Amino acid sequence: IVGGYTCGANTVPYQVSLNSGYHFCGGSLINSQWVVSAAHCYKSGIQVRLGEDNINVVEGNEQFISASKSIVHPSYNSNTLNNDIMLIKLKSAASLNSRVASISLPTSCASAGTQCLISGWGNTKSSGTSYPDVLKCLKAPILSDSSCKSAYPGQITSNMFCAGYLEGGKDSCQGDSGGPVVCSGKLQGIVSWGSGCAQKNKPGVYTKVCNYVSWIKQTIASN
Ligand SMILES: N=C(N)c1ccc(/C=N/OCC(=O)O)cc1
Ligand SMILES: [Ca+2]
Repeated sequence: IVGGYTCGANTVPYQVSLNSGYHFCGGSLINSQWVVSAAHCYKSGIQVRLGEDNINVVEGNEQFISASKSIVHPSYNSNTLNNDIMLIKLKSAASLNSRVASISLPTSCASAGTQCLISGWGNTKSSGTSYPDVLKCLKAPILSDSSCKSAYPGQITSNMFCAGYLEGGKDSCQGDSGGPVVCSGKLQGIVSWGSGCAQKNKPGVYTKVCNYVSWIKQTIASN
């Protein structure tokens, strides 16, 4: 997260870190057994880490649970990033508390102009590289679909939305991938892609979760 703020320990209790020997993506806990992340975060041997603040220090509230299965969206296209969403099932249910909690799926899509909360342990520099220890957060508005398409001509599908600041300076970044965009208390987006981070006229592009609720519900009902 570039140009954001320190969230505060366990104030984003649905935020997870995906670990394969090292943190590589974020994710969102949607119930005691399932995490929503980006399909471009897929790999084998994922361990899901819940209740994290400092990802490099065991502070006492963590739950580390191995993934038993990963399900990439059947129409995920890794070239265009269309349908950039995947479900990860935990091999055992998380214990839900104040520091580890699920986030609701939306019943309707979010509105242009709505301020959402984007979070992660990704790069904090728009140029250069610096990774934070503690979870970072950013308040950013959903952009109009026409400004989104204008920013990325030929690349924005109905399964994507832009959020952020056209002036630059504030954005999600590498390492935030797969993490939550929460608007009005619902998981509305997943950190997906962008041209660099916090660049002028290049806002963040996010998977439009409201399009996938049926698939999510069907998939979790059968796996
Ligand atoms: N909002 C952005 N500008 C943005 C969003 C997501 C990414 C993700 N890159 O994937 C590689 C990785 O995470 O290691 C980059 C930039
Ligand atoms: Ca920790």
